[PDB]
Amino acid sequence: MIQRTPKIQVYSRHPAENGKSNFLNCYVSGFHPSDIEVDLLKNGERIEKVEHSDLSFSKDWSFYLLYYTEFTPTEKDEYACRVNHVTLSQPKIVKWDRDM
Amino acid sequence: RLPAKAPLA
Amino acid sequence: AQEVTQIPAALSVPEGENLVLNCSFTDSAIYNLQWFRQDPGKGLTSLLLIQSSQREQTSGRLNASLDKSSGRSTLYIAASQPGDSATYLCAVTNQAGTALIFGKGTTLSVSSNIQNPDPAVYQLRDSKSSDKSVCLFTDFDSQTNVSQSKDSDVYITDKCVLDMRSMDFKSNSAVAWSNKSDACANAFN
Amino acid sequence: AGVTQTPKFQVLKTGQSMTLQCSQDMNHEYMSWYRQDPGMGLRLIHYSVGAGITDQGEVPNGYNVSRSTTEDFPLRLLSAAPSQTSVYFCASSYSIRGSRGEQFFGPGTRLTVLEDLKNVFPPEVAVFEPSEAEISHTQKATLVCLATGFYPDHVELSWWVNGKEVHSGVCTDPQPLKEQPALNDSRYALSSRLRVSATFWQDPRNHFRCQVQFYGLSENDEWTQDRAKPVTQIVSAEAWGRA
Amino acid sequence: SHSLKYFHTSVSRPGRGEPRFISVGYVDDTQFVRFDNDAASPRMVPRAPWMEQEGSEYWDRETRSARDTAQIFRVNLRTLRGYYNQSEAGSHTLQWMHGCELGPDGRFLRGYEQCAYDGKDYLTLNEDLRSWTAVDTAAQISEQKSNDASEAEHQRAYLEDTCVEWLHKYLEKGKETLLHLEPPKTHVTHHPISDHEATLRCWALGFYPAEITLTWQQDGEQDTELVETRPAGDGTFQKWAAVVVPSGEEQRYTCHVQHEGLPEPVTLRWKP
Repeated sequence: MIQRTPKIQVYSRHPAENGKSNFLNCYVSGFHPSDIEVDLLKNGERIEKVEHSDLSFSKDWSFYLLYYTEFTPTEKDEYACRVNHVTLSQPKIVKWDRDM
Repeated sequence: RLPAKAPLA
Repeated sequence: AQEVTQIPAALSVPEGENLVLNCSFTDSAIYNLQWFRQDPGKGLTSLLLIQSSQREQTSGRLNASLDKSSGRSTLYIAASQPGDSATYLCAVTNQAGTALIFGKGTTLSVSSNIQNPDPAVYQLRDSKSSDKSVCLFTDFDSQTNVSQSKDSDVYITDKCVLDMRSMDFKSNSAVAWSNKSDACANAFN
Repeated sequence: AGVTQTPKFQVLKTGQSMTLQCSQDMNHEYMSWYRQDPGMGLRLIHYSVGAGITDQGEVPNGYNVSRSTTEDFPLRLLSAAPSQTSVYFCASSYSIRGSRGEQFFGPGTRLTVLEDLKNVFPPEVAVFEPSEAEISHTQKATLVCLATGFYPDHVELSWWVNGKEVHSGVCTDPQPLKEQPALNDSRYALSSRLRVSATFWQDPRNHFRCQVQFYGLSENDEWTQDRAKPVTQIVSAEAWGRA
Repeated sequence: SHSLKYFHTSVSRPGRGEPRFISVGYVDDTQFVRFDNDAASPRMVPRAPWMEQEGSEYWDRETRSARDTAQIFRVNLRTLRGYYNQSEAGSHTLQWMHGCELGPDGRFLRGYEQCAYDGKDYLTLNEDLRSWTAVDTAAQISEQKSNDASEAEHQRAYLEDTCVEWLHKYLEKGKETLLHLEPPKTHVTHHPISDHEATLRCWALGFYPAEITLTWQQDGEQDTELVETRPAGDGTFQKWAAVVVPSGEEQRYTCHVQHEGLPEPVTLRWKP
């Protein structure tokens, strides 16, 4: 059976400006099978108002999902994406870097 | 528009 | 959904004649078309199955053709026999290809040839006395239509043909009766 | 065995629940339920593409099915209604899409739903002996049977010569007549002919019986009318031959 | 060069009832519909603003087609567990991708269908759309069954006619979004990773469609980290290409961006 680990990108819709409203995106791609836990975190705390795209897949059959929430980035606040998948021994947490 | 028919494997 | 039309709804033909039962379907994306025979009070039995890939199937005096483009099947019945008399039902696969959709059926009556018609009305007494009687119209031509009474008090049946195998004899008959005391002579027409 | 269906005939009071049984032992993945009505052909109620998988047909309302096994496809009438008076056919096939597309049908279930079972009556049966005018003119003897006052239209007529069912020299009316064509719950009449040689009818060793099997109320159906319960039963009339 | 594509996923969950089934429709790189059997009454619903105009006729039909696919794919999952001699306890994935493309002329260019079992090519509709083809030997019985049923014919008629017909209809509805080329807003950022090396990251932001080529070159004469193209979440896409260069030598490197919405390729160089 094919088991592919998710590639996790955490990024803003628009260039990040502290205090200006934005969208925090977590894009999980290149994963198989489809079963995947994805949570957006503010300061280690799971965000509730979190929407996710409809499960689709690429030419190589690997799945992709966008998890997004409305957010106002600040100097002090830390945003991350927590992803659990069969291929991962433990939940994988990716911090939001403004420069990636 | 979806196809009416899905292939039976 | 898939919709099946059978033309005509009823057919009455003299035995020995060729005849066509027709089946048209609105959605031509079908896997199979199937023709069924259904005798009174019986289930359906499959006569012919035509795959979308095939153009015709033959079974004795039955030939069924399939034209996907025009979206229809013709069931050709050669040299029709009274034994062909039945309800003929056409089915094609639904759009999903998961079950069969049926038309309303064509009821075929292949009328028996009455060699020497001898039309006569007779009166029959109830075996268990009572002075109850019925009127029998018999030995008339297969092309003779039986008139409905239209009276509430007088009853008249449709014709049926019976086969006396032993005497190689066939004969039509219709029955008439009433619960009055006021005649067979002029009962049928 | 092909496709099995029970029961052959059933009367229901409006609001009663009922399971129409269907089995096949051909291991078919594809099973379906149709209702046949005069001039309406077969209309798909529910279909199954495998065990535990069922879906709605053209006319699914009023009915439930279950496909627990490959063998069984029970049809459930949750609350019987007069409009569900029909003949219900169960069907199976190895394949819907492939070359193995032959569809096998069960013998069918005649269902009648009535407001009152009050209108339910068994047939009265009379045999009418041949005309002497017929015997002399044709040298043949037509026996007429007449079943009268039965409701609903739940009868099988058969002729029995010397205790053996005849299948030739016979024809029954294709449709029963309504005794009161005006009345919507009108009781029915049915006639049948047995034609033999004058010789055969003139033999007093020959015994002629018209048999009408009526399918009415079962043991379970409640009945408190000042009248014998109109159960499923045979009613017959007899006649011996003579000069 | 437009396309109408659907991506179907069926996932068995033994003990927990019916398999999970999801369909998603795309016109080019824009999702416009979806179906998810995870709901009380699961239906096809609009997933693009320009798709809300459609009537109950469309949604009832698409719901019916989606439910029929889910039912068939539930059967297919049983059949495939059987073929591979797998336990009834395990979860297994069936994927079905189908799409029709238009040429420059706006006529049918080509159609394609594949299904995959557990992420692997299983059965492919040939180029001619006349027959299905087993990829590995395990799909051979599916090829025999599909050809016996002439499955290819029904899929061909779909891809050549109704797929092309409705692509033209979708392209019309919300031509505002679908036919508009959004060029990439491009810049280069500099990220010292060590004393001796820095990352040059070439950005393409807020572009449509998704197709884009980011390449790094060196003056006189390169190895590139190419991140998966990602949605911005507004229908536009983001991508970056990164190259590790010796610290102080960043200005020797050029990024080259090719996009439909650019009249000619764009060249960027990092400026301190």
